[PDB]
Amino acid sequence: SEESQAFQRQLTALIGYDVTDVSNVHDDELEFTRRGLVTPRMAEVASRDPKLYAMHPWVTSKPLPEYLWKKIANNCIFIVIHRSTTSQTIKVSPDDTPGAILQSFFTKDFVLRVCGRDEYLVGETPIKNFQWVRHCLKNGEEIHVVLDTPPDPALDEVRKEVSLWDCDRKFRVKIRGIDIPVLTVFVEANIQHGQQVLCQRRTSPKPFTEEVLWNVWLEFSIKIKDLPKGALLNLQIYCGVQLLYYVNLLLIDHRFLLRRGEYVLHMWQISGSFNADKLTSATNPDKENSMSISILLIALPKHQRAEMPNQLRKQLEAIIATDPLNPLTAEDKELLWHFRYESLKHPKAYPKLFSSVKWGQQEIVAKTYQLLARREVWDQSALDVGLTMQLLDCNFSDENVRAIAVQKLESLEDDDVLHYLLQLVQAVKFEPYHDSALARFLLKRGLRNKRIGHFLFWFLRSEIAQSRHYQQRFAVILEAYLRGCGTAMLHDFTQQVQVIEMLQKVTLDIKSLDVSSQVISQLKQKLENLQNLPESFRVPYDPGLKAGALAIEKCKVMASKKKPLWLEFKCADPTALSNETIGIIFKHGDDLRQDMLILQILRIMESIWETESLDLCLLPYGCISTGDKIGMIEIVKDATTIAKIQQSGAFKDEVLNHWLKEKSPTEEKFQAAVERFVYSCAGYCVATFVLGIGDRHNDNIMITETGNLFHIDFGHILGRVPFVLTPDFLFVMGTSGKKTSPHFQKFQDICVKAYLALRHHTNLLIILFSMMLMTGMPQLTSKEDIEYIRDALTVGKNEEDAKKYFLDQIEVCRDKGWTVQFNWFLHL
Amino acid sequence: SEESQAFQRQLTALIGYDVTDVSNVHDDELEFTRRGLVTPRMAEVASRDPKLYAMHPWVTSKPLPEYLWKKIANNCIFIVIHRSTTSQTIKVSPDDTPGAILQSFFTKDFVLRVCGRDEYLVGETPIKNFQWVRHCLKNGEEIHVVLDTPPDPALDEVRKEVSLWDCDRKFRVKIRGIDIPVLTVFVEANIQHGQQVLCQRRTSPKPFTEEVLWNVWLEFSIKIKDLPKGALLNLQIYCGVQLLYYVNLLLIDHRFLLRRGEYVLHMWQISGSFNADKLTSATNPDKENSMSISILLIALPKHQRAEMPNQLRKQLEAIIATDPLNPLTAEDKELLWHFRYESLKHPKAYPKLFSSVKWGQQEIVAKTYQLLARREVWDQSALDVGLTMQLLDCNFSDENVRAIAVQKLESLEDDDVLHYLLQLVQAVKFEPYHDSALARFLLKRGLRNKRIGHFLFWFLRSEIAQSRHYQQRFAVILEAYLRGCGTAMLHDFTQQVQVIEMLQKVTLDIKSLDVSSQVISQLKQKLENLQNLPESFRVPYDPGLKAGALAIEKCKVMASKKKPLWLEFKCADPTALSNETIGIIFKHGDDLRQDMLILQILRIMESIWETESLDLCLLPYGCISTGDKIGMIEIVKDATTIAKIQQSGAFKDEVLNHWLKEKSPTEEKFQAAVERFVYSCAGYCVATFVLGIGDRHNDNIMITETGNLFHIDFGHILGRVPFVLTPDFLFVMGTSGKKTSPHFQKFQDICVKAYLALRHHTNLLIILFSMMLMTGMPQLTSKEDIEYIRDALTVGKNEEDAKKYFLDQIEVCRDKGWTVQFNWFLHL
Ligand SMILES: COc1ncc(-c2ccc3nccc(-c4ccnnc4)c3c2)cc1NS(=O)(=O)c1ccc(F)cc1F
Ligand SMILES: COc1ncc(-c2ccc3nccc(-c4ccnnc4)c3c2)cc1NS(=O)(=O)c1ccc(F)cc1F
Repeated sequence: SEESQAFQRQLTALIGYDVTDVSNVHDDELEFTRRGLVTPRMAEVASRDPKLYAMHPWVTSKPLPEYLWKKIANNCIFIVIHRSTTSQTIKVSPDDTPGAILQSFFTKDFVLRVCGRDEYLVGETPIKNFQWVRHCLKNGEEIHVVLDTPPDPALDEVRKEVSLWDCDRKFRVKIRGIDIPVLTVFVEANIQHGQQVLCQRRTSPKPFTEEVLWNVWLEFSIKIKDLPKGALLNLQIYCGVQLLYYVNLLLIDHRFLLRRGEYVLHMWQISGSFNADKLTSATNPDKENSMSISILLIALPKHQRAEMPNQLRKQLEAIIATDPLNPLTAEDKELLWHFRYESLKHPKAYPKLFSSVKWGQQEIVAKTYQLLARREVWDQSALDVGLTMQLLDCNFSDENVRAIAVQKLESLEDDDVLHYLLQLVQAVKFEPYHDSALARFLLKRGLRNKRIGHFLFWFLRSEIAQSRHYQQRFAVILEAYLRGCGTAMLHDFTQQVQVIEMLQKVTLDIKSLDVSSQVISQLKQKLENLQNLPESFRVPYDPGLKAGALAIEKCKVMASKKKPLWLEFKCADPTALSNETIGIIFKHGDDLRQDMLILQILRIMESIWETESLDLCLLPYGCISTGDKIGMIEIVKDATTIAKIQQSGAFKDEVLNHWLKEKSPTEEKFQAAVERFVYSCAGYCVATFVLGIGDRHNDNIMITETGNLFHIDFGHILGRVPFVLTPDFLFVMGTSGKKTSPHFQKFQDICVKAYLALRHHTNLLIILFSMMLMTGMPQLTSKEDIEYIRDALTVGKNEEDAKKYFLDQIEVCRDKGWTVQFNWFLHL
Repeated sequence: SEESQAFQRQLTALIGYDVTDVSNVHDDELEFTRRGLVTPRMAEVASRDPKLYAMHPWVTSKPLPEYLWKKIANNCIFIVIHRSTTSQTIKVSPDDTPGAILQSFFTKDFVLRVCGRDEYLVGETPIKNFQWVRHCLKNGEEIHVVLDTPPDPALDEVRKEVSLWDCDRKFRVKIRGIDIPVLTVFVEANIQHGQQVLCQRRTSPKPFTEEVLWNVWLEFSIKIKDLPKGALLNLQIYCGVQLLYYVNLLLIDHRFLLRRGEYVLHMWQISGSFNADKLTSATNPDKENSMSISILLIALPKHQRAEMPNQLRKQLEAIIATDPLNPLTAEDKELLWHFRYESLKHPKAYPKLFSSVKWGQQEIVAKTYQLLARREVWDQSALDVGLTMQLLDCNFSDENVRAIAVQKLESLEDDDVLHYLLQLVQAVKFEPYHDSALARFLLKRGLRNKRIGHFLFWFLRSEIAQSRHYQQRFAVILEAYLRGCGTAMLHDFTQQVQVIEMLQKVTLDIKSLDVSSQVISQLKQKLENLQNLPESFRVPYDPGLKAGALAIEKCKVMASKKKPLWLEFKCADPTALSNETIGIIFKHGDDLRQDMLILQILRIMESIWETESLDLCLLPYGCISTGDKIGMIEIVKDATTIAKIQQSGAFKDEVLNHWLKEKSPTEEKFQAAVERFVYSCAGYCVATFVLGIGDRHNDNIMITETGNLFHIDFGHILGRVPFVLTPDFLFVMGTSGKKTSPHFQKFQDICVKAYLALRHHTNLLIILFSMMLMTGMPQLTSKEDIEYIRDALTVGKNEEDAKKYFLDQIEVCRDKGWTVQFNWFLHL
């Protein structure tokens, strides 16, 4: 067709990559996946509710936090409904539905929409179970909604559309040669399966030149029939010993066919590390410069007790109780496997049990499938996200194992998927094949809910624009989502990408030119030209918010070396309750993906703290990676850095407390800010400690006028003191040197409650941390790196040792005063 | 009948107890056993060869020892056949049969009989495989046989002849009271099974008087259906804590009936010890004085894999490799039981595996029987006597387990049964029931071979006359044997018992009267009266030898406090090659049973040494226990004590070497005596060390004129230096203080070869030692007692540490010289 052309081109433009381009594939897997994904797409689209999809209510089934209760006077919540010019304040009960609310208003068709936002309070859900309502309560804000007409669902219209088990020969592969357009070397051939090296063979070392031939058959010890679905041929080049290049080939393809024939693979260049890029089946796109290797190489079929000696059960339980990062000895595996049927009665033994499987033996793999067939304890088990995540990491290449993980994820409510979306999108990198159950799950949940969909779009598009290793795979999944999300979101994404693309250019043109008066007249000039750009666009980190017109006079070039744009937008929603502008930092030169991850962990940390009636007042500002080393960041209102305050490398102790009094008009407020400070401070001390990012210079720590403390720029320290608890912070709590005070004792108490809380989720955090390092920090992918968090969470320790451990830390910060901040200033 | 009367009375007179007397039984088990034993008796009698039974060839299938080879010149052995007055020396080949020999003699009906002995060289056996022939060779004696006529087999004529598994109630027993014709006390009720206490209940303590009543029901935790065949109700009385009396009752009888009703049991008096008397089901016969207990109390039915984790197989093998006296932890048992089918592939795991059985659970016991049903590795296994003995000790009460032990014993040749007869007879004490497979086995093997039979008679009769705990059981078995052994042996036993009974009296009458001239005229007088006594009788420790007339002039009263008779007899066989008299010590006042055991171990030690081409020249003189604290001992010819030599408490170093020169007429002989001394010395050092009986006073060590050293009186030290290696012994080897010599180096070498040899039979010796202490040393029955031999045999050590261990010992003896012998003299 012709309209399909100017539509596939639109898709490409949103995606940022051409899913038709076949200049870099050695098979048809990507294409097959495009087709395969049609069914799940159409299934979800066809069975989605029109009205609920249009309005996308943001709700939760969780209980209302205790601290959120202590803010409700006599089971009454006031809801101010605005019609056109007027407004009526109403008594509502937390337990009643919006439907009810409306009928109790007509006494003194339509649907309640949050004022100045694309957020609807609608559906058969208690007003208390709406996130927006919980947000207002938390901040002590007033709940304002307008009486508008339901969005026309027609705007969400979707456009019209020999057996392997018989070959007993040893596997072998011929290494022809290696070529590079521009020391001795050898090629190493590994047959891997989920980080496990099944078998390995090397070549003879040969003088390294622009072309090295071998023409040798490498015969492995593994029989062709013992090859597992998902096994990689891992080709690596060493020089003399150090790894220079690598590349991977799936030995069994997406149709269960053994791999056969001639291959010239373009390899990746290197910069025992656990980097997820090392696993990719994709070949390097840069054919011109890249090193390449030449190799020369039946379908896989499908599958269809004495009481334990007490001491063995003790040993088994001991093992199952260890942490995810706890290494299994061959003795442990032999035991887990020998007693596999007992192990299966424990959902928590699963990650370790399937790590005890000899995937290199077709008979063992078969018995394993027989295990998963007696899947009743697992299927009936209460969803455990940390446990489910462990089955989705780099240590599992089997699609049935990984599939029972995704199966458990289906019970997640939209609110929880949002909590784990980013890390789930990242976990797609550990999938052997492009079309996996995990991928389909992401796709289905994005199509079912606009909010998840919106972030799915930016998480994918973020990876596609800066990950050559995985962009092809991600681009296909993004396409499947764009073809089912609907006409209105398409138009919205189109608008958002256009705006960002325009703001990118300006950022680049301003950069190539400290902050002079000329560079300022050029920022203002370029902005004036652009504004003369969509009349409105959604904010990617806060999609309910629509930004509109620029406030050029408030725009500027910040004073860092990266010359970030500080932008200010008017809210395009007239029904907005304020004139406060939307503040967006636009930054080029950094890979903001790592920040997104840290911030997202912080959000997960807060929910853990909520399940324990705790609110450490963190501030995970919005941060979205939009392209190659560019992105945008939420400007937190009324905020100033701790360094700028002191600046008013000398440091004063009272200066901070002074600054709060100044900004608090009354005493009730100063005291409430001094509380906020104590909570937000403890929140960031505990958080940063766990994530090993506490030792920051105070230039990187900020504070709101209402006393809310919060760290910033988490990529900088990922690119001694356990955390920043400096005198000025302590002074606010009212303490000097060897002393104590009503707040300091409070602060000490919140920490230990925060700390011990997190430790109740050791495994979930260990897995999330491990995965964060393998998919976002190609630099921080060492064994000793990952195992930092085990120490920081005092694994194995009881709550007394742990408590006394953290307190010792808090002391280290005091005994060291300004010593570390002072060094941090010294410019050597 | 009437002839049966004067024949049952004869049996009683041989037995030394009336198997008809029912004045001491609470059931009919003994009687039932008398009847039960008829079949095995008649089976063996009916199927025994007349001629071979009459002549009882003493043969062996073992190879001729290497040292026995080096005594055969050019495959020729000379055999001097005597007819009447003449004699012909003949060339014979070691490999040819006696049948052959005869045909090679008529050239230059009948049967060859050793001169002056009831010993025949007959049958289809190589002349080399006759023990007599091996004896002559060993001693360098000349083989003299006479051509006599075959013994008439007619002389061997034999005279003409609710279910338990349904009762689910807890077992209980009522303790009425305790009575004694002549502090507080209580009764303790144990349900035991093979030294294992299944369940235990006590009474309330009550003031100890001549009659104490309780009238209380003791309810145990064990269900009636879980009671194992062979379980004992073990009633014990404690005073305040110390055990005073005990008695046992089989809870399930010989017909598989549960025990029911009223019992008054007469209990045994005491003198955590492992005494075999404590296990007896017999009641005390001394009704007049003995303490007794009153108690008040359905038939037992009959019965009809993932590879091991390497580490578990390692652990299992580790366990199975330990020694018999090595204690199993509950962890070990749980493992052996969990992996019972693997354990069954190892005959050596058997003792430990059946010690890992919960006999107190009818379901476990049942599975165990299912194990023994897959008895193929065991049944095909090469006979291991030590292993078979472990299944017959105090730790096994189950008749099926114990029965597979006796089954393995059937493959023993007569020569080997003789080696183990004594300890097998003792092991009958560990049998729960009177009619056991072990008992039948003994009976069958005694009836099949006259020599075994002869010793069977004296071993039984020894126990019957000094063991009230087991005499009833033993007396029944003896009766079964006497009714099938034949008319000639009956007459012989009759003769032997008469002689001994006469010699006993004289010993008693002489005792009640140092050595005066009057007591001498009274010994001679009493002997003169007796001789005016069978004209001939067999020597119980050497049955082939027939003693006849006394040599009164050589008779005397030895100079010990026990006033033993030193007797001298003429050999009643005219065809004897000498005029040397038979020398027999007749001793009253000692329990000679312990000696018999030690000596018998020494004999077992020599056979072990033979299987390793070694001959340490021990001298296990004959010693038979004939009655209550009486017995007889072989006088070793041309022998004098080491003390009497020195006496010629001062000690001289050369005196011993001097004594040898004196007695050796030539130099060739002195040198051959100095060799004999070095071997016999090392033999006794190693032996005594292992049995913890080395530290003897030299009054208890003797030497033959041909240099053969040998210890005596082994009951004395069972009633510091590791062994007697005194200067005088070392001088003979040619050494003084810090020195060495051709012999000393030799002696050191033989020891280590002797020692390491025995260690190859650690288990066999440990079991034999353990059993020797539990059936013969009521005094030496402690845990630390039994486990002495583990240390002396350096269990677990390799042959280097062991070798260097023994050498250190040999040194201890030198560094201490006469120090210990000197103290041994000091009369404090
Ligand atoms: C990705 O790294 C970042 N992470 C976070 C932020 C960030 C986020 C939210 C905010 N809300 C309010 C105010 C500010 C603000 C304004 C002016 N001065 N300071 C902070 C603010 C900054 C910026 C960056 N990048 S950055 O702007 O170059 C930069 C880097 C390091 C540094 F210490 C300072 C920086 F300004
Ligand atoms: C059961 O205890 C024994 N074990 C063994 C023998 C025994 C055995 C064989 C023999 N062959 C030849 C010569 C003698 C012999 C003659 C004279 N003097 N000494 C030994 C000899 C002794 C005796 C006893 N009992 S004993 O005769 O009372 C006795 C006890 C301790 C003691 F040192 C001395 C004793 F003479």
